[PDB]
Amino acid sequence: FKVLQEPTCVSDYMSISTCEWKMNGPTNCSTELRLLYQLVFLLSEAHTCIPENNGGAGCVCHLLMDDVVSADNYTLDLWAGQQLLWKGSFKPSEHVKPRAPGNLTVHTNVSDTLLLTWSNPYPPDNYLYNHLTYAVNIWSENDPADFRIYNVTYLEPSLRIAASTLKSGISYRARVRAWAQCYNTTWSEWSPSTKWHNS
Amino acid sequence: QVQLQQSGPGLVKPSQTLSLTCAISGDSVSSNIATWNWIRQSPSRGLEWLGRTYYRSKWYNDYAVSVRSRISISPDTSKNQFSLQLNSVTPEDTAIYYCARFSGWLGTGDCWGQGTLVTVSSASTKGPSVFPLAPSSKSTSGGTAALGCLVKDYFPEPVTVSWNSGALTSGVHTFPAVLQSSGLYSLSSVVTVPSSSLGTQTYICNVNHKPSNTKVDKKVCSR
Amino acid sequence: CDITLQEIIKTLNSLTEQKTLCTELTVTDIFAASKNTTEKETFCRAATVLRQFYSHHEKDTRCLGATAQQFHRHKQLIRFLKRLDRNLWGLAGLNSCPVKEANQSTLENFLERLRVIMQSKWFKCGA
Amino acid sequence: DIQVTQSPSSLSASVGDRVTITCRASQGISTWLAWYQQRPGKAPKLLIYAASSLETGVPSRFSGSGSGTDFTLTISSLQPEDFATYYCQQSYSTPWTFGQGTKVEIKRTVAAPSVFIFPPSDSQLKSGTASVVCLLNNFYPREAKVQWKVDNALQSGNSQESVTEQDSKDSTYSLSSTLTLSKADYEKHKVYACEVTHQGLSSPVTKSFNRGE
Amino acid sequence: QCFVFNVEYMNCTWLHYWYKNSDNDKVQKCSHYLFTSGCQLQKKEIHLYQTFVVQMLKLQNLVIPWAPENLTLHKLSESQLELNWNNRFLNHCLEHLVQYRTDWDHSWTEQSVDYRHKFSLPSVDGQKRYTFRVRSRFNPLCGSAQHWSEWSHPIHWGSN
Ligand SMILES: *[C@@H]1O[C@H](CO[C@@H]2O[C@@H](C)[C@@H](O)[C@@H](O)[C@@H]2O)[C@@H](O)[C@H](O)[C@H]1NC(C)=O
Ligand SMILES: *[C@@H]1O[C@H](CO)[C@@H](O)[C@H](O)[C@H]1NC(C)=O
Ligand SMILES: *[C@@H]1O[C@H](CO)[C@@H](O)[C@H](O)[C@H]1NC(C)=O
Ligand SMILES: *[C@@H]1O[C@H](CO)[C@@H](O)[C@H](O)[C@H]1NC(C)=O
Ligand SMILES: *[C@@H]1O[C@H](CO)[C@@H](O)[C@H](O)[C@H]1NC(C)=O
Ligand SMILES: *[C@@H]1O[C@H](CO)[C@@H](O)[C@H](O)[C@H]1NC(C)=O
Repeated sequence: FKVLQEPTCVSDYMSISTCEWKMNGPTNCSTELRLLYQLVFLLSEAHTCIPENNGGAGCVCHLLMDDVVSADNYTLDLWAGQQLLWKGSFKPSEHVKPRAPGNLTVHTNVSDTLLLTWSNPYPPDNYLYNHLTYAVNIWSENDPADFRIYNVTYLEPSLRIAASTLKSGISYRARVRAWAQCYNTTWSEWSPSTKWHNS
Repeated sequence: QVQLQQSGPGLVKPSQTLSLTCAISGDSVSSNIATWNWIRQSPSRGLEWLGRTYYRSKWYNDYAVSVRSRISISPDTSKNQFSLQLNSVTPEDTAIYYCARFSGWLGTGDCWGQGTLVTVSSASTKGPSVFPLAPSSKSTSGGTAALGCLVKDYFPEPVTVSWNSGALTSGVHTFPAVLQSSGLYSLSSVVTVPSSSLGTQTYICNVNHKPSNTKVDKKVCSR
Repeated sequence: CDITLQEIIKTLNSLTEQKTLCTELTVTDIFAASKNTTEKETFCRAATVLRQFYSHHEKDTRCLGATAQQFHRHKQLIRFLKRLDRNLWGLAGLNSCPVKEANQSTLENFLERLRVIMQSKWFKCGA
Repeated sequence: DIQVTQSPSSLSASVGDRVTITCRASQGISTWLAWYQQRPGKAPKLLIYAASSLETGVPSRFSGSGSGTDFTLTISSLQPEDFATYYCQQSYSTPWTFGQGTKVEIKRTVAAPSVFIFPPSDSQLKSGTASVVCLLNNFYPREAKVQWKVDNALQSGNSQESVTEQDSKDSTYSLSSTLTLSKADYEKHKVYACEVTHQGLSSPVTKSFNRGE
Repeated sequence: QCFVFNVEYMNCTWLHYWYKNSDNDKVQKCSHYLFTSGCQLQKKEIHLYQTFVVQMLKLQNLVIPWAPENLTLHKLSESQLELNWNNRFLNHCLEHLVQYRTDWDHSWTEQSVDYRHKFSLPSVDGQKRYTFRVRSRFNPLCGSAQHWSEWSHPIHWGSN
């Protein structure tokens, strides 16, 4: 057994981190490997993760974080049986991947505009609450060439598009992803889509 | 910023195939927010839209009815290009061809290519002849002297005339080509300069005829 | 500056607003007896004082509530106190910082005084 | 197919005037209309999209209005560089259809043409051909009259003229009538003359040269 | 009823003051009375994050800055439209509130903006007249003030 590429991890900055790594040869991740992780701190407890196969020689491990702050630093130990293969560190605040928004709904209140609203994926108790800027993606079901990405740079999770920039009689679909500039995060996965057919 | 470079102008024999390419800089041909189009322009046609290719979750193609039976537009994601092909061309297909980046959702050309003039003719290519123009004998009106070059007898269009490797732009006048009786084209490119720099400042006209790979650089001395 | 300094302030703004039953208990006021110590020594000591509190009063049955919301507040307070401990500890970088003899102060006034210091540090931490 | 008809074909207006170009669509296209500018020798440039929105870097004196089938492009305080041909285009559905164009010509004060004349170079004469070139420079309006005098004799059907597009800075023109003769016909004469008749000239100006001077 | 204004001076309405538990614990004099309406202090007589007693109060929860100035507008993209402004106090201490509407709107719609972010409209109707105005608040990383500043001078965009 040998480590091909080094384990890289991402965090949602709330509860779950995820780590991926490729192996030398094909391996049964659940049978051969164990991943120990623990928060470097006075009061902390060690945790063990069972890897899942993602491919032939690619293992993935879901990590459990009760609470994450920016200073938190975790020690990762990759074990094959009783012989260490790889050791490393992981600061979740430096590898954040936010949770996707949801509760995406279409409001036809105003006749001059079309209101889109979604739910901020984090509770107000989370540090990422007032740092999430979103990006709404709208596309036409009839004209695939109509594929727009609006950038929402204010704190509220809503979007008002001019009703004149939409065409009458065709149905559009929308989805929204989120990112936090303050923490230099990657993008969240696209939310599930909503559909509407305006006339 | 986006920049579009097209292939060179040239000749195409009738009923043969016209092929042009467009090199994209500062954007991706596989961008899902844009569409990549070809437009041609000519007096008998106006500004005529030919077609487009664009990528969303797979490649899409759309053509105009006037050329759909002869046209093919293809993307090149290794060289970041896309090309146009028209077969069974007639002289009516003689025009200036542009590639352009249209915005996907509002169908409008943000960025255009410089344009390529394709001529459909049975005739064959002929390079030009570059003759100087005497500055001062019956000229030099006031304090400004006027000289130039005479690009004569070439085919087909166009010719790119520049002065001092493109450093001289003020007072330059490149005249439209004239279709002579022999069938060849000919144009002139004059430029007004201060008369006090005739003996000092050297003046070169940089004639370039791409359809024949001709690049002349005639010097114009006072005579 | 740091994002950590903002997480600290964002937690203190939520703490000084929502106070509970055992917030009236006393701790060591390291600010009243700060004999001109460095900035990292104050962080390291502020974390130890908070650490000694939620370790002593997490399972303290007197600090629990009768109603469910009163139980939520106590668990919410201890949760926020743990976030300050770990952020103040890593920001300081000091392994050990002996907390010398100092007078007492209720937990609310320890936090309010702490929030003032943090907001002041961020004020001067303007590029 | 959404068809589009633009009007007028051409128009001349002075610097500072308010120019208006119209565009009528075949069907209702809401506000999906774009306007382009094509300066001479250059590719079209987008000016207005979505009927009324200015593309970045386009001066604030360009206006677009209309919704439905009748649209309008408006240039307030026309400028010499605004000389170009303007096209509209429906952006509602493919195929994109463009207007026929509108040649916006600038109207300025009358200008006089500085007349020049060039003798055939010795390098051209080796090829057995002589092309004398008379040059009118920076005048207005475009209308002019050029007549060649080969030893006080008016020739005909032996020259070709080529007018430039209106200059985008001073709104003037330039013309070149090229007299081409064989090396024998040229050597059989000495003094050539070029006679210009422009409105900006009180009397016709004639620039001349003697062969071998 | 004291109020600090953009870290410049104070206005109290209806004496002597001292800094509680800190250096320079001497009672001063109101150098400039207000008519007796109240008192006013200079920029040197103001030490934020110091327990200010006259009635005791915290100073960083009583700051009211100036309205923003130099409001600009320019399209960040083909559909975007960014609004800019300038602030007098420290830009890393202010929480701005952007408010806009059209001439057909019967009520203002508003969106909040962080100090590190810049406001922008992702979609704009080109045949409508827009009007923007911004006010700021000294909150929440440098203080806990609840009062905003005055609305800046409005700016406009568009035709029709
Ligand atoms: C991993 O192995 C699972 C169980 O297989 C068992 O373990 C191996 C090492 C042998 O001892 C065998 O006799 C056992 O039954 C499988 O259920 C699972 O599909 C395997 N996954 C992969 C990716 O190989
Ligand atoms: C986490 O701690 C370990 C040892 O305590 C150290 O080697 C590593 O660099 C730390 N990680 C970061 C991101 O500082
Ligand atoms: C979804 O959002 C609307 C407003 O945008 C809100 O009223 C509603 O409660 C939300 N639903 C859920 C399940 O959060
Ligand atoms: C949105 O932001 C991204 C960068 O985060 C940029 O590349 C893209 O062009 C923006 N889109 C619009 C419509 O402004
Ligand atoms: C943000 O993180 C990316 C990796 O996800 C890195 O490439 C980039 O340099 C970072 N930017 C800053 C400003 O730290
Ligand atoms: C403060 O008081 C003075 C005098 O009463 C007055 O001139 C000034 O306008 C006041 N400042 C503010 C911000 O109202």
